Amino acid sequence: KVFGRCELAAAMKRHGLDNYRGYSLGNWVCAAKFESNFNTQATNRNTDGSTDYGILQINSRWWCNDGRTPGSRNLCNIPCSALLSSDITASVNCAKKIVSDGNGMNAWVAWRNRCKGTDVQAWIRGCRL
Ligand SMILES: [Cl-]
Ligand SMILES: [Cl-]
Ligand SMILES: [Cl-]
Ligand SMILES: [Cl-]
Ligand code: NA
Ligand code: NA
Ligand code: NA
Ligand code: NA
Ligand code: NA
Ligand code: NA
Ligand code: NA
Ligand code: NA
Repeated sequence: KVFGRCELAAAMKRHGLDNYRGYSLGNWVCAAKFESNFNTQATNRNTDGSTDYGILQINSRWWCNDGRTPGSRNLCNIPCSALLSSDITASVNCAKKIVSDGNGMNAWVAWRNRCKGTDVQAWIRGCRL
């Protein structure tokens, strides 16, 4: 599923991401934008052999099981395929664990490089939330 901007903001809010660990909803939408362009089916292979899955490009090195990432963990206790669903629940629940891991949203390199310090509120501007 490719979400609309305000559509995703609404879903993220409904699943409790809005201000989760102090990160406003706009931070989350911005991260999703640059990670997956709002496409739940987005996958990308990493140089180390791990793969990133879903709207927030969650990495199989730590967070999910895909059966093909040697020496990895599955800290979210989910198959990486769950992160590709039209229903964002699994992505949100996993992202809450990731953002709690110590480095906050810096876990998402793209958030650091493209969202951090910017006017993230622009990402939810105009949305009925
Ligand atoms: Cl957009
Ligand atoms: Cl915001
Ligand atoms: Cl594996
Ligand atoms: Cl933080
Ligand atoms: Na699509
Ligand atoms: Na914070
Ligand atoms: Na993609
Ligand atoms: Na894909
Ligand atoms: Na992989
Ligand atoms: Na994801
Ligand atoms: Na997803
Ligand atoms: Na695994």
